[PDB]
Amino acid sequence: TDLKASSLRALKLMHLATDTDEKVIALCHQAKTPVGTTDAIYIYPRFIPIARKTLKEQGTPEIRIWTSTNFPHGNDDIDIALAETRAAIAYGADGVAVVFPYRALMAGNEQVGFDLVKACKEACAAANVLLSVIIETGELKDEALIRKASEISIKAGADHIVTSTGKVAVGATPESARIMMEVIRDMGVEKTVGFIPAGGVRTAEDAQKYLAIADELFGADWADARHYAFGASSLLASLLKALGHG
Repeated sequence: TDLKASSLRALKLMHLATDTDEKVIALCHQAKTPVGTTDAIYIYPRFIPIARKTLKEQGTPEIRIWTSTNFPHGNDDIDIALAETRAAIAYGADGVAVVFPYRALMAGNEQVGFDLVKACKEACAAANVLLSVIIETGELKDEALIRKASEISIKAGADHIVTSTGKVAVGATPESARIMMEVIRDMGVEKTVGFIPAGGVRTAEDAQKYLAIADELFGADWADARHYAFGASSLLASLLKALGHG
């Protein structure tokens, strides 16, 4: 089916998320699936060194390790976000998702959002570490605030843009996803900027819906390079079930 094909694609692009050392170890094992390797795991900074060991010893050092900083609050203190990103880096992260200061933007502060992302991009770039920016669409709400946060994050050097922390009641929607990818399209940056719909993606069918918008806007070669699934091990179990496993 279409649902089988898209569940396999989603799984290969998946950032598997989840709290203890043993829970993270079990995450790593899940990430090595019967149909292949998820793209990444997503975990709190302190768990990075044990996750690295585990992925290497199960024979999958190609699985990437993502984490977040300025998280989930998106405060506007650049000193703190920056120290936190340096820490994540020293722990061994392959990518750092920073939370955009979306509240400062909603209050009228566009400069702070630029300067924060740009400071965290510098640190990351200096260590060959990818930077995502979580804008928190559930909280911004307005189409024009979503465009604006997306656009500021791109100009400041975001490698990917991400809907949601998953720590507010509202995560990704199809319209949210649509808006942020249109920013990527309109600015001309699809070759260097990808996209993650995050928060409340539960089922194989939810994941197919997001994939379809990416295929629609940029085509299936873009989406296989740069459109990441995001969810917990319930989302993964469901993609596996769609493929006839478990």
